[PDB]
Amino acid sequence: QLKNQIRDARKACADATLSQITNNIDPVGRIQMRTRRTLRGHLAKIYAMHWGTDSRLLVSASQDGKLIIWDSYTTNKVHAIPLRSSWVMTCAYAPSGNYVACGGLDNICSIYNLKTREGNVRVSRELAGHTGYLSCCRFLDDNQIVTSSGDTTCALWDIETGQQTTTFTGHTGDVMSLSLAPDTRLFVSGACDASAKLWDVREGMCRQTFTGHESDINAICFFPNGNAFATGSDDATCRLFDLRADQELMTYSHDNIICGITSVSFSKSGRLLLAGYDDFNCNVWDALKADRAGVLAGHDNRVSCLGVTDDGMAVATGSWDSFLKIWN
Amino acid sequence: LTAVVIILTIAGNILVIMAVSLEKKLQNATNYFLMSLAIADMLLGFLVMPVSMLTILYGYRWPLPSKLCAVWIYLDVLFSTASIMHLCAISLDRYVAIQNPIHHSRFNSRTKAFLKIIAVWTISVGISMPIPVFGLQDDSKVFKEGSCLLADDNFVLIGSFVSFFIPLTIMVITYFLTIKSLQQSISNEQKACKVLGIVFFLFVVMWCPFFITNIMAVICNEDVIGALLNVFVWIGYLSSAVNPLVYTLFNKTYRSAFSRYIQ
Amino acid sequence: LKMEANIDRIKVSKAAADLMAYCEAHAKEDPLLTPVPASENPF
Amino acid sequence: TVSAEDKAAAERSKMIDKNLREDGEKARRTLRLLLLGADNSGKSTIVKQMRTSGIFETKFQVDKVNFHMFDVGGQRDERRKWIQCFNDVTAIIFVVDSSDYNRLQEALNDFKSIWNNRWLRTISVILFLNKQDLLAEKVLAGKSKIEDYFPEFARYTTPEDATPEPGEDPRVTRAKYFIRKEFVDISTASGDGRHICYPHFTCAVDTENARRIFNDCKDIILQMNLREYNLV
Amino acid sequence: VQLVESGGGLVQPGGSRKLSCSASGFAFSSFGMHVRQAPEKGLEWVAYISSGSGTIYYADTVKGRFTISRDDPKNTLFLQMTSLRSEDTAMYYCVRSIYYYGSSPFDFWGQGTTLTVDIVMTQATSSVPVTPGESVSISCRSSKSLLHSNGNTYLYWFLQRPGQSPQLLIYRMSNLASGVPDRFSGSGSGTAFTLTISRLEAEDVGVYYCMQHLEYPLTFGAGTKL
Ligand SMILES: CCN(CC)C(=O)[C@@H]1C=C2c3cccc4[nH]c(Br)c(c34)C[C@H]2N(C)C1
Repeated sequence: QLKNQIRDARKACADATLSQITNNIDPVGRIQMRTRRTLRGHLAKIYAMHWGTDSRLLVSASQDGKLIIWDSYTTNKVHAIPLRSSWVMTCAYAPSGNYVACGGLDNICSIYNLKTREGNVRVSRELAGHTGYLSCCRFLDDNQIVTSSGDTTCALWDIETGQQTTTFTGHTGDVMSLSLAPDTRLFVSGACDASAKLWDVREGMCRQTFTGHESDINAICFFPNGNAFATGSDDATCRLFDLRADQELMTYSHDNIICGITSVSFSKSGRLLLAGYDDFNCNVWDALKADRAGVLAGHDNRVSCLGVTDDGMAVATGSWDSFLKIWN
Repeated sequence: LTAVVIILTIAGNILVIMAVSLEKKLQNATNYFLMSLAIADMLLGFLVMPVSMLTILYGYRWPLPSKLCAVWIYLDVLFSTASIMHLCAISLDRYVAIQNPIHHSRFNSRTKAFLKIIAVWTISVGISMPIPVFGLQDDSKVFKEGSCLLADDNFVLIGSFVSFFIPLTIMVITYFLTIKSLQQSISNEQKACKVLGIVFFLFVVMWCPFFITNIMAVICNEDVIGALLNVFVWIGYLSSAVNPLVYTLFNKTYRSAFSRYIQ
Repeated sequence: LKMEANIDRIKVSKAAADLMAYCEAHAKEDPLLTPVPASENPF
Repeated sequence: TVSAEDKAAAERSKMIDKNLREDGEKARRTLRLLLLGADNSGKSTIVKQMRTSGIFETKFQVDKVNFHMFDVGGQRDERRKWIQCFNDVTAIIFVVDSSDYNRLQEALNDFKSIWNNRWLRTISVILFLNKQDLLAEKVLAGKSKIEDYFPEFARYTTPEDATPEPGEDPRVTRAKYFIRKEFVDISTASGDGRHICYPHFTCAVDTENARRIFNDCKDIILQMNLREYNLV
Repeated sequence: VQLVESGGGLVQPGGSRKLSCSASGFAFSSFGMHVRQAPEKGLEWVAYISSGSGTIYYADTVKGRFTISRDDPKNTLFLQMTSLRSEDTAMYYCVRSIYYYGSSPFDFWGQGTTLTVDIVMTQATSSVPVTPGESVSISCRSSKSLLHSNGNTYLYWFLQRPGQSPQLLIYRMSNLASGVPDRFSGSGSGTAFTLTISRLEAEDVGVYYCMQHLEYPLTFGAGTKL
């Protein structure tokens, strides 16, 4: 009965569509972007990547058992970190740049101290307590991290003590992705049950649940302002969710594409939504009109990860063919 | 009839050039050695065969300058040798791949492919290294009564023994060892034996008569031998025209590529 | 799901207006939407 | 124009790339196998002569080849997410319990699920039908009937070409090749030539399964080579 | 993290002497190693050995007779000197350096051993007497601009307390060294480089050396004693 009342409020809320509100705006038209660089030296599939805050540096993880940080401008490998386990579904760079984190099927998040005396990378803190594989790790601050897991629970940790300060438990399936808000006070999770939840880190309870997806939502990202997020699914449709309105405004779908979205990312302005597909091509969507503007196809294998640089300069996409390529 | 062979050569070689250079699924170490073989037969189909057709059309008298006879024969011993050692290396690699598959896959790399290409082209250049430096400055290897035919018994016999017959016996030993080694998977092995037999007997049937009659023309009624040589050289050229096809058409992806690029 | 139901909601027109305002205001700053000059690009 | 510090950084990067290439060549030598079996199938006891909550790993080498065996013991019933990672494996060792007739249909459906998976399409499966001794004991007791669980067994005749082992009852043979025929009948229509299945009958107390895995791995690599050299 | 050294003493001219630097406490293979000091002069660069010994440079005044080799399993590097002269008396410092994006080379220095027998970098070499709590500014000039096109400016400031090997204060003129108090601050434009200190206090009186790193050979400053 409560669910019916909740659905009734959403229906009355929507007076107009984002398409019709948007329709009196100039199209972006056609945008073309060419691969400025390609980063060799990965011997196996690239599962995930994350840009640094400075945006010169990025970290990428692979099945080969190596977590290697790059200098993007010069294409030079800054560090090379032997990984104890070849299974790694995620990597994360701290906002300050001192730490880089790694998570995988071994049920542990490993925190690596990049900057230290003796000039080698060592494991500052190994985090344990999750029953399922860690799908995504993201740093709130240097001292605290949040990890999304396949056991249907997201957790917030503190790195010094190594114990879960809070646990987030409202999902019914594996949590595939986690995306932190710009203000850090709240985050949004995407999970295989096809519902996206808005969590609050301080209170440890779900504020909102959005369910406009038929299939699992693989990847999820915040709009830059922080009042909206976008999801990516095996449905081959990307859906733009709004927090304050509490309903989905827009859906991005085309009849040609039928493959799942591996990764979603937003431009700094928020006009362009970049989506990475299993069909070996990343499609640039005008987020406000749901009209395709271009394709970024230079990968033989699937594009596992996509990331937009903090200064907005670049887009770096890692793919299963082990080559990672900036697209300025 | 002669003009058909040149066109078939250029088309069948450009097809594999485009199929390897513009198809992601076929970018492999073996396909690059096939690419090198295709390049060799491609050059043979343009730098030699038109000139041979010119010689047949005009006759023994040759309108091109006498100084150019030495290098045009040098290209024959260069490109045809290169193709022959390409086939020999392909057969050896197939034997290593079928007899010891785990170790081949362990040793399989692009470095091995480049080493193979360098070795076969070095051997081909070395075998044909006497002819230009012994033929440009005299009539020894270049001319015989205005024919522009290789007329050096020291190089005709010894050269063929290293260029063709050592590769030939290597290929026969390789074929016998492989077919003695392949004895849902059973049907695949039978098809592999079929392809190996077809390819080996094509090469033998198409190159063996030329060198046998060439040796007989020197050791040994030569008027008929001259005509038989003049036909079997063109049979040998038709072999280089055909080789890109039989080595690739059996693969499904190559067949689809040829079907699509011909449209 | 009473807590989820008992949440303040605002008009879809207003929310889309906020999104459109942000996209229009910050359009000039982003390098992708308007291609940067070649000299200015670090890559 | 590169600074002295930038030249030193490039030298560091080249040394790092050298060490990475060395580790990659070390990694290419080993062969990798994914083990996927239900409980009671004795999946742990497939290999015993020679031998981390998410993954339990056992490494065995026979005859100068290193085999890397991966078993996932820290996941729920549904496996579709972590299965995507294991796409580069040489072969899959799928274990099914022949003795437990109630769970055999579940094993059959699991075989359909693994065989028809999109990521595990090209990978071949080395099937091990475990506990043949227990199956023989059950049919010797005779109370259990395979016909009641599957109607087709009630009218079945053993193939003439198959050679029985010494001391093997014809109805024991009938049941064994019946279960094998069901699994291989799933295997047949789905493959299309890209991969194949290697049905193997494995007692619980069997001295060598490493020799069987090695032979099927050689066959997989040999067929991959025959496909790569454009022979097939 | 230590860098002990051995060898020294009286040596006749034209002889030979092997000086060894045994590192113990850090990953010796990842650090490119390098410096001497006359009895009454500033620091003078000598040589350099890269990671894996893939690159070597020497000062022109010691070219052709100085050799360096490093025993990575032993965690030690040496300096082989031949044909010594009266002007080679100095105290040799074993200095580490690691080169990547955001690194801090010359961070740690050796103890030093007494041995007895281009970009021109200018320092005023005159420093007002130390006053606690009063700001002090030390300026070092350069012959050519040290700001490379990539945007990094290659200046390093080193402080030598009396009786202690010099310590890195600032790397690249704007980035503070690790473990040093925040009061030190460096700034300046091209060819006009300054180091500013606020809240001066004890345990800071020493010689301030300005070093360049745009290109070899590395030329130090004359030094400004407080
Ligand atoms: C110039 C045309 N010509 C006159 C009829 C020839 O005889 C040419 C001479 C040849 C020759 C001679 C000696 C040793 C050799 N090894 C290889 Br392989 C060849 C060769 C190739 C062979 N080619 C096909 C014909």
